[PDB]
Amino acid sequence: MIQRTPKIQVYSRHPAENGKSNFLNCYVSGFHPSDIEVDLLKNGERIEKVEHSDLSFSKDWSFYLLYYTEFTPTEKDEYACRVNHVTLSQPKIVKWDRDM
Amino acid sequence: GSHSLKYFHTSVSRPGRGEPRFISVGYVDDTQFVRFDNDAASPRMVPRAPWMEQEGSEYWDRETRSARDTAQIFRVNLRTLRGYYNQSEAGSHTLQWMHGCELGPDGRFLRGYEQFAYDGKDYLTLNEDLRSWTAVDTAAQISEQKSNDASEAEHQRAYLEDTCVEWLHKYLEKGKETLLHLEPPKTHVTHHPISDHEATLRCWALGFYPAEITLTWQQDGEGHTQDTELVETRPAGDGTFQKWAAVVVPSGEEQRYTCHVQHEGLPEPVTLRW
Amino acid sequence: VIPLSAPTL
Repeated sequence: MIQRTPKIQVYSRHPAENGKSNFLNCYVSGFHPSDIEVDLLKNGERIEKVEHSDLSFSKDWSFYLLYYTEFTPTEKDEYACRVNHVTLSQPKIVKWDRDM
Repeated sequence: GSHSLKYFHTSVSRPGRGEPRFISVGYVDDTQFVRFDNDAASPRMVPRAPWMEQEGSEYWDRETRSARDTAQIFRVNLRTLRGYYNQSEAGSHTLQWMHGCELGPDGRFLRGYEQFAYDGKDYLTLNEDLRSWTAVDTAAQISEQKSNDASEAEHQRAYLEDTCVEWLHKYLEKGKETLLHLEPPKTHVTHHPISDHEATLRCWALGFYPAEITLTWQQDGEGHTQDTELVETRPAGDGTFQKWAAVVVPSGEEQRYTCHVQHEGLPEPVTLRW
Repeated sequence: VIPLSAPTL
């Protein structure tokens, strides 16, 4: 009956330089149970080829996963992460902000 | 310094939708090096670090046998636990198992541990003597008794004090070029006005390994913990980590705030300012 | 490597 809501961070592997290839990361942590869906979005549309780390957990038993995909940031394109979990009222969208 | 060999195992029932999902992952320190996932394209133990790709088929066979056996016992354990708690065959439940051995800086065994959780809380824990167990409730008391009957702590103690230590040494050799490399943070400050009289200072640490780090802001050389926003240390995706810390300060006063970075990879603690 | 014995609960 213990459920824990995911913490979500959306960020780049390296400081974003427009026009230069990079990796877009969505790190989800602190959640229970383990069943979760994480999608990366470009201009509101789900990116088809996304990879993720193997499910692991912390000393407090909460799960963590990294989802990531290659991307080339630009001034005009918007990126986001969409998380689907039982603790959420509806899928939560977290926008990428290159300063966070 | 100190090193550790640790694994995390998760089994999750999915009634009507197959055998429980079973995932095992192994780490040395902060580096993942193996996994077993019964839903993967190859549902066997497989390398997840470059330095393991050379290991040879006997290693993968023994680890696959062990992992498969663990998945089978966990499947049964999930059924048993349903019976202890009088739960329906219809819900999904989680069994988690974590274990590890830790060497101190002097190269010698410091500690071993092993714990089980059911549905996200402590269930059965191996005591520090590695000879006995603590049960959380009357169900886990039955598990404790069965473990006592089967001398399970003896098997676990031999693993933690011997096998785990032996293989930790082997893995540290196989992966030394990266496992023993300290990668210091690349640090910088960003500055963004937030009102007519205030700005955000954000202190970044990027590209570091291992994950342990301290990032703090000081004001006039004194503690400023209460007014600092800190994010959780997060993976870069290439085996290094990132973190940042931010403070909101009066415009014109930025120079009185200093960011302090401690990491094993730094010759000396670093300080940065705007 | 992982333990050769997985506990039965």
